[PDB]
Amino acid sequence: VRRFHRHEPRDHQCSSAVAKHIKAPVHLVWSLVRRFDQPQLFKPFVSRCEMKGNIEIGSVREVNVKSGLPATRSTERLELLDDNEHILSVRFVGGDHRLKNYSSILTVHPEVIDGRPGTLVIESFVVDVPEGNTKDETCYFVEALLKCNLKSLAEVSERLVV
Amino acid sequence: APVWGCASTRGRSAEMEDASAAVPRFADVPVRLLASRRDLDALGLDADALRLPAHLFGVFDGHGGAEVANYCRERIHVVLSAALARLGKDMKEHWDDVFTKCFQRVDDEVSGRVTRVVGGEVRSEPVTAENVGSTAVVALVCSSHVVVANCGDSRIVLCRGKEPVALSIDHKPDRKDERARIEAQGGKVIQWNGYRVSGILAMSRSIGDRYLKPFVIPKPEVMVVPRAKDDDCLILASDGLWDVVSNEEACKVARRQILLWHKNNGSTDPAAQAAADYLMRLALKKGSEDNITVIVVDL
Ligand SMILES: O=S(=O)(NCc1ccccn1)c1ccc(Br)c2ccccc12
Ligand SMILES: [Mg+2]
Ligand SMILES: [Mg+2]
Repeated sequence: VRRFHRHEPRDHQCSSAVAKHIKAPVHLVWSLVRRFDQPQLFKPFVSRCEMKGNIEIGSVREVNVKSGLPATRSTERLELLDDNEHILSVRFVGGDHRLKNYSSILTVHPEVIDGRPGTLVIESFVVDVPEGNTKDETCYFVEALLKCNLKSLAEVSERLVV
Repeated sequence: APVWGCASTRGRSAEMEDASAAVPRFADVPVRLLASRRDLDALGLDADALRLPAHLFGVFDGHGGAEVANYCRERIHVVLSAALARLGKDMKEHWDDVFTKCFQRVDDEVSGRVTRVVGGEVRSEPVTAENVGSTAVVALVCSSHVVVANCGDSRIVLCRGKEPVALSIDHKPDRKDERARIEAQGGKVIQWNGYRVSGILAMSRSIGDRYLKPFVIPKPEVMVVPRAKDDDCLILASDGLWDVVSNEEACKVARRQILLWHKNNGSTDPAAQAAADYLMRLALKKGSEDNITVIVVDL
């Protein structure tokens, strides 16, 4: 399940992936992820998010993040949303986050966890390494934020199954 | 008995996540932490029974939200007082131990690892989300000593008599002993608009932020300073002030605002409140975009 998460980063780009197993059915987890206009639903770093019009390919949301972070704003563009295959692709097109040409692929797959309905979520990305940082630093920084967001998605999904 | 002022504001910031505390006579300190057994034994006053009242001042710069800073204002002095009262039943080591166990207990309460009292019932869930945290710089002020415990990038500065002298060092990730501790645990300190743990948090020590665990710890840094007939004032402030005002700049202004109130004129104290108000507005006029919180304690 990395036909969707295989990347060819250039020499001055870095790529990685993070995964998370969620004790909730895929339909519930995907219904959270699909809501492109409300990332605050499971991302604790988001304090507001605006996007004009309906959710469609090419839609752009303007994300404001809370205090205690290196960035404050981020402009992100919906590249792919497959509601049948549960694939969400986003591209960063602005913001003070220093993550340029950031492209990411999120997929959610069915799994049995402890005999009950579960979910595997995988988010991979490619991004330019900004000058003055290493590939190991850029990956570690992005993975840490993605890991916190997937853990919060797991908590949100599992406390809506109760 | 204590003489202080306190000023705080959003500033240009969207939301207010700073908090402060000023608790007079919050506890009684066992004097064996403030005087040699043999210097009090010379007066026949064995310090194992003596205690002296003390006042608690604290500033708590929250991030990710204000719920953790507000919790520190409500809870840290209560936990400190219960900790002092039982210790009475090397003194530098003892000060570090009572402050370390107090900060750890509050951190464990914030993160939901231990239960907390609310009424007579108990709550065990975390106080708020995983990304919410707060600095904590507290000043224990009694007649003989000022005891400072610092956790984060807030700062307390003493004016004695014209020097600023820093009673706390900012817990920035690039700071050498902090970077070494973080990397020894397999972590990383990354420059990403400033040096940050995992490239995210601009501090290596705080209350809360359970998602940056075990790299961001609640261990406070303690400094015991005896009061010498020379001190002017204490200045506790979030980095909203220290980002645009230096230790020299803040000390000379606070010490002068106190003097100009008493030559012009005869809860908070008006002269010290004027110093805190002036320092807050001064930071506003020098281009500070953060929350501002200033406590001035007239010694
Ligand atoms: O909205 S997020 O919660 N998405 C998670 C995320 C973060 C970073 C990269 C990819 N994906 C977010 C949090 C913190 C920072 Br710093 C961000 C900076 C730019 C864009 C989004 C940012
Ligand atoms: Mg703050
Ligand atoms: Mg601040």
